[PDB]
Amino acid sequence: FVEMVDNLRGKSGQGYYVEMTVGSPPQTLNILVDTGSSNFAVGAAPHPFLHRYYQRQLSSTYRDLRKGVYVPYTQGKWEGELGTDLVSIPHGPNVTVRANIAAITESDKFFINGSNWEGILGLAYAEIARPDDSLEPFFDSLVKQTHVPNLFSLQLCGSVGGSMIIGGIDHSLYTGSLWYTPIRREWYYEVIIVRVEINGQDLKMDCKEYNYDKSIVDSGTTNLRLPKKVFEAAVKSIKAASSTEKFPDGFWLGEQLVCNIFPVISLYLMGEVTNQSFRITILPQQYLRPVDCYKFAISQSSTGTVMGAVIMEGFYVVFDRARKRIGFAVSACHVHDEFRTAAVEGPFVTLDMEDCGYN
Ligand SMILES: Cc1noc(C)c1[C@@H]1C[C@@](C)(c2cc(-c3cncnc3)c(F)cc2F)N=C(N)S1
Repeated sequence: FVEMVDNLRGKSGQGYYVEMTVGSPPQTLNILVDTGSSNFAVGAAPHPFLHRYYQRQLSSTYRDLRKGVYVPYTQGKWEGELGTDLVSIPHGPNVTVRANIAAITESDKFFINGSNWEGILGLAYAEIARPDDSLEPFFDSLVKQTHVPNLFSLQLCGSVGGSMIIGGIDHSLYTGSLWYTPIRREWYYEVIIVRVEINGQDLKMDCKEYNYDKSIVDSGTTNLRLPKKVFEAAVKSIKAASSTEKFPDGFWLGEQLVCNIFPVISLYLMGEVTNQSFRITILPQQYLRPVDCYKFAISQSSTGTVMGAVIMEGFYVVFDRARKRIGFAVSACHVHDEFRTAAVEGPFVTLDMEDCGYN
């Protein structure tokens, strides 16, 4: 998997993209790697922000599905025309598959002005695919049509770079051992957090709060998002541990910027074995992001916990779809200092972990 190493590029806060080819002859596009969605959607019209776009008229292998798709998000929206075409990943496996492609024809607050990507690769499951679950996601098409193993792994390094290893794991990308947490349900990459520690101090909350209404691993989100009740308890603990310096209330709410004092954040995840868990620890270097101007990258959420780039940049993350599990290991590229480092530690004894999941 040497040729797949360093195949990700991007800019801080703008996500991580991979080079892909679409159609025949192949059209080169930069595509956002997103484990928090399930559609392969690409710009297909000359939007001013786009360096390039999918030109269906130039592709002999393009097939029209004669169906539209409208996708509104919490913020922003895109509308596309559905079809299929031959797709390949130059710095991935040496294969070409026929995959569903949403040709984006209209959008608002979707593409980022100044970004170098013009499409999105939804790596999650068909359950959250749009318009419905009958539209096969790219990775499902990839596994069905080739002998590529049903697994991919991500090393996101905090302009920015990283690696997407398709069909396997590269052991040079991590130190120590991988620790696996079960995928609760195949829609998002849903996991269960069982305990949260701020500087080794437990929040003492009902663990069901940590996963209300869900907890997901999402490469297409910058922040570590937490449920409001968990967020206000977490922020209060972070306020106390950094009592040396005083910061405005707007800073903690992500309404303003700030220009050893900050605590580590540990998330205990459900293990592979009954009553067994493991913990992942992130540093201030992960949740205090440069914009020296810094933005507090922990925010309140209405859709549950989102383990975004804040979490993922500290670790090598294995999306083991074949075994319905997600592996975490200390990243060989994560940003740290001489006193503290990101950690993956286990095993720990945690009881009533099934009560933490919301139904
Ligand atoms: C769900 C959801 N609900 O409200 C919003 C906003 C979303 C996002 C949808 C999506 C598709 C998305 C992400 C980014 C991005 C931004 N910054 C760094 N990386 C990716 C973007 F620019 C545009 C996007 F459409 N990917 C996600 N995981 S979250």
